[PDB]
This record gives sequence, structure tokens and C-alpha cells, in this order.
Amino acid sequence: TKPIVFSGAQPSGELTIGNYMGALRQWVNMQDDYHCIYCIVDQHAITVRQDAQKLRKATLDTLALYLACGIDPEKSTIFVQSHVPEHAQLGWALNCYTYFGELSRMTQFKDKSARYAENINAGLFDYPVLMAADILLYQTNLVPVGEDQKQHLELSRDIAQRFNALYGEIFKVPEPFIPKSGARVMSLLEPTKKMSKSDDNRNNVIGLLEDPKSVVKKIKRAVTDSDEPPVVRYDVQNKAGVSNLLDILSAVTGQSIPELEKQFEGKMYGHLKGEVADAVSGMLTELQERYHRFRNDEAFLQQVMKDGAEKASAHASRTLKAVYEAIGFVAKR
Amino acid sequence: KPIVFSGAQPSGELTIGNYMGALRQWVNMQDDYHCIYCIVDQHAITVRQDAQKLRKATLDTLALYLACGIDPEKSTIFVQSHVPEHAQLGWALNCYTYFGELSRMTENINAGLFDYPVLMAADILLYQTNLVPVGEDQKQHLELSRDIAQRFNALYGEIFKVPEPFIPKSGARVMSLLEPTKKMSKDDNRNNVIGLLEDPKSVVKKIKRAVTDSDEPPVVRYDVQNKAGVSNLLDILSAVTGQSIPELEKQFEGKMYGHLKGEVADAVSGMLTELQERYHRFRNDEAFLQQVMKDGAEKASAHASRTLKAVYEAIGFVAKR
Ligand SMILES: Nc1ncnc2c1ncn2[C@@H]1O[C@H](COP(=O)(O)OC(=O)[C@@H](N)Cc2c[nH]c3ccccc23)[C@@H](O)[C@H]1O
Ligand SMILES: COc1ccc(C(C)=O)cc1
Repeated sequence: TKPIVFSGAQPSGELTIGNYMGALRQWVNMQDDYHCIYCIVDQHAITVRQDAQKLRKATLDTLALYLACGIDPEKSTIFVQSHVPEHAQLGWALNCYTYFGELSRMTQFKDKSARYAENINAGLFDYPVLMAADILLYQTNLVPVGEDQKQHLELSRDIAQRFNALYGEIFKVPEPFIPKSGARVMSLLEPTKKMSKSDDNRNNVIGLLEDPKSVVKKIKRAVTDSDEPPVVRYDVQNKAGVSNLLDILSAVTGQSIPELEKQFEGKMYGHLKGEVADAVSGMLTELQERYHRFRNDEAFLQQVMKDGAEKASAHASRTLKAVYEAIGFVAKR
Repeated sequence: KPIVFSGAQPSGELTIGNYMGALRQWVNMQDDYHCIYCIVDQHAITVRQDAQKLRKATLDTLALYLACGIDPEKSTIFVQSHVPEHAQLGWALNCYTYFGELSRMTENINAGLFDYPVLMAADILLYQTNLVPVGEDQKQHLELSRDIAQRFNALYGEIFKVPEPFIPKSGARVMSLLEPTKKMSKDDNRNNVIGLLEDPKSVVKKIKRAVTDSDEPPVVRYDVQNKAGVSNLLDILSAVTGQSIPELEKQFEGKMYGHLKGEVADAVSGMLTELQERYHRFRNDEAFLQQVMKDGAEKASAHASRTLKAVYEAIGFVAKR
């Protein structure tokens, strides 16, 4: 059998070009080379408070968007997290092998706490442990994620090693698969802050389901720098906005940084923003054209969730049975 | 019938104070209420312990509760890990529980020890629980469960019952043998307590060593302030035999504390004979214990699945196919 790939995304907010290039692009390319399992993590999404109707719609939006990117249901397992009970079951067990200090020092908890001061809930604090359960359930070898999830992934490795040291080879120790380009896609009007899928200022974001014409106007108004003459060169410290635009172009087209610098030799930020606007608009037009065809076909979406949760439960139950045997519970019969 | 929920830890060796107190109280109320006993193996793992002893202790606790008089036909009795819904609801309730609330409960500690009160709330709220018997140490945990229930209900309508504490205490007093001011608790000093599995010889040894007083002449009379040791032995004997305190004072008229101790040891062992006989018979019947665990999990999961479905429908999750 092939090595196993696992990853997930929250059905909350509107998934961006950041979410695509950091995770979903890699998900589609790994499907033949590895046995891939992709999850709509609705149990994680509710750590930030959601409208009930908006959550349900977002789950089905996210599933249709996976399919629009090229996530084949005949190649990969595609499921909703809450449909497999073993994620919560293993999650509780892994709380008992996760330290308090590890969770409190997490960057995602600190930033999300400051952002949602009125709802610093226990789920938001306990986010990483359920994520470790999501990965460890399927004997996962590779985990394709963006730069922001590096810390959470290191904990999953530490938990897997900590549990295996006491009980034997029950889990596989997962490894990160973070890409070279597009691992940390930044905000258009604030290049130092990463692109959010629920930004209060919409002008920071390039949404995947967003109107192409609106996205072109956003790329044109992206902040750059005061350099005289203007020069298209990758430099995150000095030229954060220009570098973010180069990073976005490189990932859509496939061309490298020095290739693009040579292409924009003797050119200025008009040529740069024109190429990003054209490249990104053609991507989103093609993607949204496939999306609605998937999203309005409810019988098809229902079948994908049905088959995916069924495939996932087989893997999940086997791992949880071994966990429960090792920690010393009386086996269910 | 109101629904009652009790979490039974698979770790401690139950005492006669546990038995004659709350447990014997509840054995006779199994037709009055819908009693649910959950052996909480998922709570146990918050403290790191040997795996094989945990599996043993779960079956020990199951057999002992069954031996004490819990009826699988009348009451639902099950292992916590056999019902996935506990873990499922517990994660949901994490998202509607403040971080501040858990930190306000009175680095190197594991996240389970920090977060078990939310699981403890899910344990109760899954079964539409009306009454929850608790000690002083678990009063804060019940209060959180009620706050979570009201918080969730206020957003999404009446999904959960707001549970109440079961107020009335047992009536049987059982204090520690070498410290009669202190209540007998399943204690580091094991000569303070009488376990339910102890043979007659061990009961004679512990009751003999139990403190009394230096009254001259020695007089068997009830007095908690002055004669704490002698009073505890009378309450133990009264709890076993059902005789009143004034009757026993007349029964031990002109009698020394050696006579009292002899009767207390005989009486307690007489109670523990029928109890231990039932324990060892149930504990070593593997098919019987497996059938009780299957039926109880099946009864529990029917209740639990209905509540979780209403919770999941209210939160807005896409329903399982
Ligand atoms: N500005 C950005 N630039 C580049 N990449 C980004 C940007 N923002 C987000 N990402 C990546 O997109 C994925 C989805 O993020 P979510 O917030 O939906 O969701 C998350 O951040 C995960 N915790 C969901 C999850 C739950 N369980 C798991 C198990 C394995 C892997 C992932 C998961 C992520 O891979 C994230 O790294
Ligand atoms: C890490 O996932 C978790 C799963 C379950 C719980 C409960 C039962 O409170 C908490 C956390």
C-alpha cells in the first residue's frame, strides 16, 4: 500500500488564494503518487462562533470547492470531520498525553484569543490536540499545509513520539509538506500580515469564489513600495508587497522568481500587477465555472460525503481500536 | 421517572462508608428513577496509570456495583469508552465553554486534567439528566455543567435539561477508624478504612486498632464531641444491623469497648459475606459481564445519539449519510 497523505480545511469564512496555494494546490498533485485523505474540519471551525445556517452552507461550499480544484473522489477520500466519531474519541485520549504549556504557547491560540476576546473558549485552546487526532487516525506519513500550521504539526509529531515511546508503534510520525512558493500568502493592503479567510477589510483578500473583475481591481490597488526607480525584485524585508505579488504570480503560472525578475527587467509595477491580475482572473474563472456545476448537484455532494466517511471510518476504527487496547480500556463488543 | 446520572471511577476500592452511605441508598431507588451508572474509564486516563490494571479495575468496578445491588434490567450500567457520543458532545461543549471557567476551577499537567469538567458536563447532559448526586468536591463541576446547558439552550432552544443536585444525604455516618473526626473516604491511611473485599481476619485487626477514649469506667454511650471513637463504632453497627443508637446503648450496658468492637467486626463481615460472594461470582463470569456491558451501551447509545443529533442539528453540522 502507498504512503498516506492527510490534510484539512475549515468550513468558515471564504477560502482564499492563500488557502489554495499553501494547501489545496499540493492536495491535487499528490493524488496519484500517494493515498490521499482530505477533510472538511467542521468540528475545528466551530472554535470560532458560527451562524448555524452559514456553517452548513460553508461545509457544502468547501466540499464543492475541493472538487472544483481537481480533488477526485475516485482517487482521494473526501469527508466531513463530524461524520467520523473517532476524531473526537482519539482527541480526548491525546489530551491526556498533551501538556498544558505546549497548548498555551501556540501562536494560533494567542492571535485568535486577541481577535475574539469575547469567546476565548476551551475548543480554541484545545485546537491542536484534535488536529493531532485528525492526522494520527489514518497512519499519516505526509501532511500538506501552509506555513502557519508548522507549529501545530510539530506537536502532532511530539504526541505521536510520546505515545509510541510508552505503547509501541501505534502511530506513524507525520512529516510536513510545505511548498517553496505560496506557503505564506500575504494581505494586499498589509503585506506584513498573512491573508485571512475572514478579514474584516475585504480588500486584503483574494477569495476563490470571488468575482474576477473585483479581484483585478484589488490587485491594482495592492500596496508596493517607494523605490525610485521602481524595480520588480523579490525582497520580503524591503519590498514586501512586490514580493507577495511575485509569489502569487509564480505559483499560478509555475514560473520561478529569477525567471519572473528577468521577465520584468526594465519594467515597473504596472506590468507586474497586470500579469498577476490576468493570471489570477483566468484561474478563478475556470475554477468558479467548475464549482457551480458541483455545488448545485446535491445528489452528487451527498454521495461523495457518504463514500468518503465510509472509507475514512475503516481506517479510523482500526487505529482507535489499537489506541484503546494499548491505553487499557475494555474493548467494545 | 427523573433521569439520574452517576460517574463511577474505575480505580478506587470502595469502602463500607461508600456502600452503606450513598450506594445502598440508591440500590433501593432503582424503580423510583431512571438510574444511569457510567464507569468513567475516559476520565481515569487523566492520571497516567498501568494499562492492564485499568482494564482490570473497570471489570472490578462493574462486578462490585452489580454485587452491591445495581440491576441491569432496571438501571442502565455501562463503560464510558463504549459510547462515542461522550467524546463527540464533549468537543462540541468545549467550543461553548470559556477558557477562564476551566482555569478558575479550584505547565507540566496534561490537557485532560485541565479539560475533564467539559467531558464531565457532556456525560451528564447527553442523557437529559434531571438529578446528579455529588460531593462537595464535585459541586463546582456540576455548576459548570448547568452554566453550559443554559448557555447552549439560550442560543439554540431547549436542547438540554438543566440538571439539579440530588440534595438528601444517606443518613448512615461512617468516620475514619484512627481519626473519627474525619469521614471515611476511598485515604492514604488504609487502616482508617474497611474495604468491601476484606476477609473477616482483616476486619477484626482494623476494628481492634480503632481509637476510642480513656473514660473510666469505659461506657458505651453516644457523644460525638467527647467520645468520637465509640460513637463511630455505634454508627457503623447501627448502619449494618439497623438497630437504633439508644437500643445499642442499652445493649452495651456495663460493657467494655472490646465487646462493642467484637460485635462491629462480626456484623460488618456478616454484611460483606453476601456481598463478596456475589462479587467473585459475577467478576469471574466473563460472558455475564460482556452481556451487561453490551446491553447497557446499547441502552445508553440510544439516549446519547438522540441528544447529540439535536446538538449537531442546532450547531449546523451537515448530518451524517
Ligand atoms: N495566508 C495563507 N497562505 C498560505 N496558506 C494558508 C494561508 N492561510 C491558511 N493557509 C493554509 O490553508 C489551509 C487551510 O487553513 P484553515 O484555516 O482552513 O484550516 C487550518 O488552518 C488547519 N488547522 C485545518 C486542519 C484541521 N485538522 C487538520 C489536520 C491536518 C492538516 C490541517 C488540518 C491550512 O493548511 C493552512 O496552513
Ligand atoms: C482534543 O479533542 C477533544 C475531544 C473531546 C473532548 C471532551 C470530551 O471534552 C475534548 C477535546
